[PDB]
Amino acid sequence: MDILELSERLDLQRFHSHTLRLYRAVCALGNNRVAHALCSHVDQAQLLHALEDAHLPGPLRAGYYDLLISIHLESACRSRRSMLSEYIVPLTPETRAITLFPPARRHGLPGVGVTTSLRPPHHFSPPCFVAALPAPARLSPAIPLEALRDKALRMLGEAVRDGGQHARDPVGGSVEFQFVPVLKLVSTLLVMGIFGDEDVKQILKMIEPEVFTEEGLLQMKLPESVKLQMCNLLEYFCDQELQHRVESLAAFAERYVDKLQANQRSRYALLMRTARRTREFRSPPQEQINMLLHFKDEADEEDCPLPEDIRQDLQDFHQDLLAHCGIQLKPQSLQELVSHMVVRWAQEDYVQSPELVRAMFSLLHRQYDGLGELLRALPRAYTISPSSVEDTMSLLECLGQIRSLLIVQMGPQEENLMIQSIGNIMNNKVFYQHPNLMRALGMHETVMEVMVNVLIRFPKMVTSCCRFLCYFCRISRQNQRSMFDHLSYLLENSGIGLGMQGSTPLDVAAASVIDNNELALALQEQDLEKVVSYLAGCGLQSCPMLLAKGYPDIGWNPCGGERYLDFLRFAVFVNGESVEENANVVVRLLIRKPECFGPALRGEGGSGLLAAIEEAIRISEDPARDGPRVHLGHAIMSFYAALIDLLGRCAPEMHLIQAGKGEALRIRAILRSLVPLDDLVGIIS
Amino acid sequence: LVYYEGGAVCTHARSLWRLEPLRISWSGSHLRWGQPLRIRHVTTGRYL
Amino acid sequence: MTPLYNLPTHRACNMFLESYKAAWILTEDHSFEDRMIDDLSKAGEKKPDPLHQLVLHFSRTALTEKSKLDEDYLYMAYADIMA
Amino acid sequence: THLRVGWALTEGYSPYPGGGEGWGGNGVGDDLYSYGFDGLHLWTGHVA
Amino acid sequence: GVEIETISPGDGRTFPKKGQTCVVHYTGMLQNGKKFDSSRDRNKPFKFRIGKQEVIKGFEEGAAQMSLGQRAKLTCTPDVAYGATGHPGVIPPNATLIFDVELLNLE
Amino acid sequence: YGESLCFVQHVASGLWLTYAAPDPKALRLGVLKKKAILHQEGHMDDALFLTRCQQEESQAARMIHSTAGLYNQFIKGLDSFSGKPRGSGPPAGPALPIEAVILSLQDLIGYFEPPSEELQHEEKQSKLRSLRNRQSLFQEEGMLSLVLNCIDRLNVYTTAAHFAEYAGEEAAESWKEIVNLLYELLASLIRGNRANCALFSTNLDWVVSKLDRLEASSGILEVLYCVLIESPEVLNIIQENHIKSIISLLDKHGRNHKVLDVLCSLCVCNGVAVRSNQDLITENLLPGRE
Amino acid sequence: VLQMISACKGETGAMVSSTLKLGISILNGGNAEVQQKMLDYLKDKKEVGFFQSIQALMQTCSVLDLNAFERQNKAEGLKVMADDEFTQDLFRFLQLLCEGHNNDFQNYLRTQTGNTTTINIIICTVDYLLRLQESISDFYWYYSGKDVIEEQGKRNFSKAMSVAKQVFNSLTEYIQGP
Ligand SMILES: [Ca+2]
Repeated sequence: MDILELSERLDLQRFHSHTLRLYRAVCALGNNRVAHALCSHVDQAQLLHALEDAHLPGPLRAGYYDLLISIHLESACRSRRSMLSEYIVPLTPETRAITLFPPARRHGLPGVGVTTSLRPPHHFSPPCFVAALPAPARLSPAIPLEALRDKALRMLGEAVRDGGQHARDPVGGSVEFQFVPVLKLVSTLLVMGIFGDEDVKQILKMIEPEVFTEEGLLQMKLPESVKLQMCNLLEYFCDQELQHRVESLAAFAERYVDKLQANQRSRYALLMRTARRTREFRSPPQEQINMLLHFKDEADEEDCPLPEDIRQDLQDFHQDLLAHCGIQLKPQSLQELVSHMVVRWAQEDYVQSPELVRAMFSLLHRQYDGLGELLRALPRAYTISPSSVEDTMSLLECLGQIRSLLIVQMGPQEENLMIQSIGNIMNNKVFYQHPNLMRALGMHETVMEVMVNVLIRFPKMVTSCCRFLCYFCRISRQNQRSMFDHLSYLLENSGIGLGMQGSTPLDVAAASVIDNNELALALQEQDLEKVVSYLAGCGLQSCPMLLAKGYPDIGWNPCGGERYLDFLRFAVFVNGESVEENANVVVRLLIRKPECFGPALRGEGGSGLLAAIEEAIRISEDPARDGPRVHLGHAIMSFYAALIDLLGRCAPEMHLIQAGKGEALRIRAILRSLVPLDDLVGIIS
Repeated sequence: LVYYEGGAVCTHARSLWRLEPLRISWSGSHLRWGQPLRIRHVTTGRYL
Repeated sequence: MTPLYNLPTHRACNMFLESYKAAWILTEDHSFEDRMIDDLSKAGEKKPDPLHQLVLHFSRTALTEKSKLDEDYLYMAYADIMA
Repeated sequence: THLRVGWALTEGYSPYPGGGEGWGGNGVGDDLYSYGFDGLHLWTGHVA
Repeated sequence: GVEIETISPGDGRTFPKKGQTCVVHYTGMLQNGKKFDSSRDRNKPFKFRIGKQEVIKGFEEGAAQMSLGQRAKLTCTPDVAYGATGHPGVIPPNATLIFDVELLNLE
Repeated sequence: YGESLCFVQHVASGLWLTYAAPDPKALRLGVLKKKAILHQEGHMDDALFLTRCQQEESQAARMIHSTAGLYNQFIKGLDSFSGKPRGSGPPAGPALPIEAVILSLQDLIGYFEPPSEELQHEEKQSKLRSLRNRQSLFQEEGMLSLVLNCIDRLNVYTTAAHFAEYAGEEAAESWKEIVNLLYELLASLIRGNRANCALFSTNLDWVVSKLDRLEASSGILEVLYCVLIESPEVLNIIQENHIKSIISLLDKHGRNHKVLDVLCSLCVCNGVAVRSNQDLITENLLPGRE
Repeated sequence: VLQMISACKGETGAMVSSTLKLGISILNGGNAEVQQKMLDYLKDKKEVGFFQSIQALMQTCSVLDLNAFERQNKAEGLKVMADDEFTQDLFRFLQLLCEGHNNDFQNYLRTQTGNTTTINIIICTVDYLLRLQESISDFYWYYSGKDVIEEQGKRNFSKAMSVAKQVFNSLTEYIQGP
């Protein structure tokens, strides 16, 4: 029967709408294989026909628009949006041509003009159900885009033009059903960067013809949903203006640095033909540039070696930048229009949708405060030589791919993809040449988020992540501090489940504090007692994993003990020297819990170390007492060795003993009382 | 049996009790030191 | 200790951006809070006016039953403005 | 494209524009009242 | 093991040769008349090359016996198209496929 | 309240209430519970504080007591004639408390219903807090287990006549009504509570195996929908046979959009997708086209 | 403001800090209408979250620590009271409620009648004062032997004394009227 008969058969209409919902659900969040499969059930012709049709019921109209978006555009839009908050500006001839204003002057149109920030392209593949079957990931199904954008523009223009007729039969049965779907489609197309200068000019013209020229939408009566869509549209142009500001600033920075370097060269050459004037050239470059910019006020214009023209140039640029942000020093700009529209909407009626309220007030706050947004965005800006564009783009692809897997339950394919992507990243030279850039993208935070989400059930994922994090720490001290920040979070996890075969979170925790006096001193004491508490358990109960494998049961698990002791050793001893504060704290905590020392040192009924190690050696002979890849005698002998090494490292230096410090003497006396000398001599022999 | 416990059990129904003075009339009178009375468990209806 | 005129251009540009932000941007003063509250407190043409609606929205978010209070920057910014 | 020729009965042969048997677009030989031919098949009762 | 039936005549003199690419418009459906694929919906002809294993065997053997401009129907057994696995979500296991192939141009 | 320290003494013996000394074996085992006893001297830390309790908790405790007693009686009555066909004579056991059970279930169902979607926001937030508290209180005392046992015992009969063959025709007219009320009450207890829903992650078969019963099909479907839409833990336990059983429901019971909603709930929960469920649904539902 | 403080559930952060700042700003000068409105709202709702959160926040406040100071000195050779302004804001907010000899709020801060439970804020204030006093005594004991003082000791002394001066003013405000 004709599908248009569903306007009078309500049960079938409801069932079909829910069927469309199920279709839209089984392909959600980047499941491209199912998206490819669905193309055999709803082909291009059906979708385009449904888009054009005017007699279709509202629910089915909305369902088909959403189905098209979900099948063909969702993944690309998400990927593009994830990278829209960063600005990597390459230094190229077209970059040098960007200016705040066209030849303080009149504002330009938002969204038009050239941009140079890096953004990776989109990838699509054509559907086909006769190709031979053969594990590379699948791309989204393809669909012509220029025709689609032309169709969307035509439909929106028709809707706006016919809105003035106040007819009694709107498409879909209401204004909301007529307007919301096309606005969603146009917003999705716009964010992806499919439109050109002429298309964006047309859109701006049909939003408000009076302001953007060299009856609109805002002047009509609309329900809440259309207003929410308009807010979503305006956010895009606000973001474009911010990006333009950042790019102009970078171009000016390059042009200024050139002249500054030339002038410093000339001045240094002259100087060779008071001695205080020579301090500039024997200081780090950051201090030099800091002092070269200290002339904002005439009172601070004494120590600047500069001339007047350069200062005038910088002052002119600063004044222009302030003018662009709306700071004074029939609306005719985006800011005034947005402010007036938001206030008028607010005072026309009492709005009920909380989402609309949040959107309006966020927009208003962005408009009133101009350069606060610039200040908050500058940290995520960077400049790059043109020779590194290819490597940067390749790195961005992998980073985005990793980011995408933050919203899906882990599976073998995801594990393989992450392993491959990390391997690819670690082989790029940019990962070494620009550590600050990597730290600005927050890759480590993403990696730890993924690691915790699966925290075993995935032993190869944790090993790779831990290795990557350790390598990241080893690059520089700033990375070391960055990872040190999350030390407490890292310690909470992996407290019973070792997954001992491969690197764990404790390993990266240890690597975050190696050979750094400042970080070691800054170490909190709450991280010390928790680790000791973890250790205390290892001295009481055997590992369930070994029991599952049939190993004989004893009342402790040496493996975890040696792991935690290794961490403590790395914490206490740095570059051939012992830090006394942590030594005292850890020895005090240990003595507070005598059970941590192991059965030999338990005291009451506890045999000496020599007897314990002899017993372990004898155990090593019997297969029955050593096993049903791991052996018990070696584990026991390693645990005791690690404990003794830790205690030895905890001892104080001899120069302190000469001063007769009470604490040092108490510590030495305690340690001496703990282990007899003859026991050590017997062990060595 | 009876125990001392802490944690979530402080908000659960298995840690509540009712006071039943021996006299019936004016059983709602203010409690006073040395008064004899019974103790009851609400959920199980057993007496200490 | 190398001279500033020997570094690669991009590193110098990054340092310049850092210094310019530190010294010239945040030192600027701009007062708008009074004007922003005065504008929001008016009405046209009783239903609440825009400032009342904003306060009511924040109260609604506060009253919702949840285990933890999520941090959102919009509330902090508007609280700072009102203060 | 669709094209067929044949005979049909006065009663029963009443094709209505739009939907019907199987997927619509019914012509000559899609029911037990007409008998058609199209160069390769003989159509009757909606079977080729 | 493929059945071929003619619908329209072709030139009868030009046939596919090694190292050429075939451009065709095709429509696919199951043995029960349930359509599952059609290149005409996308309004884009499909191109494939012989000998490089780009399509199922049934399609290649069916196309190899067709002349330029000829329209014919092809039938493929389950063992020659997808076997007992099929295409998840499109073709069920052990399915017989029927195709309506027309050869447009050779190059 | 909260200020007057007090000591507890037994009048007949004069012994004071105190706590026994800790047991090292129990302490090593993690047994925090300290047994309490009466001692002649005790210690100096035996004072106790008195804290007030609200009316709602006391009312809930009394309801728990009464309902537990009644349902235990009902379960024992049912077990009375487990395998004793009555033949042509009277049925076994004393009579069942049918009317009391029906009235109690009706009262409890109305005691758990959710707040109207037309209340002001803040009063509704107050309504949702109290309901969650009461659900947790009832759950902690083992009412879910009691209703599950009741359903299990009643579920062993296939129809009303099969039940009357044992319990007599006099009480077989309430069988379907009681079953429906029990399912409705279970749904009311589970709805909207993450902790209660998480319990079903170990016995999901217990729910799926009943979907094909002709009586109370809608109630079982409602229970399944309530469980699925709340607990991410269950979503990671589903298997192909469960999916096929649900898809069995649409080819057996007709075209109902509730089943489609349930299937939609199996794919994404709290903005996280499960690839396995999507793949299984796509493989088992679409390709046939019937 | 009251609802946000109740919602924070005694967790330090930027939200509670900004809320306290807004409360201080709107309550300056002992505005009587604001005090009346807050008291009426609190008595009407009969909710116990407000004072529980305040008690937790007070218990989370920090004091001087010698170990951190020594560690910092050691590190510089190659913080302490980092949240003083938050403590000052909290106690200033508590003071501004009773300013102007408001007997109703002075009594309410000691006992809440309609509420299921009660919390006494004077005891919490004196407890914090005792902790601060002990920290200052330890600092002086450390510094007694030597004669001179460097910049860091003077700065720490000044800020601890400022916090003490705020707490004393709050205690005075709790009493007068009397
Ligand atoms: Ca005063």
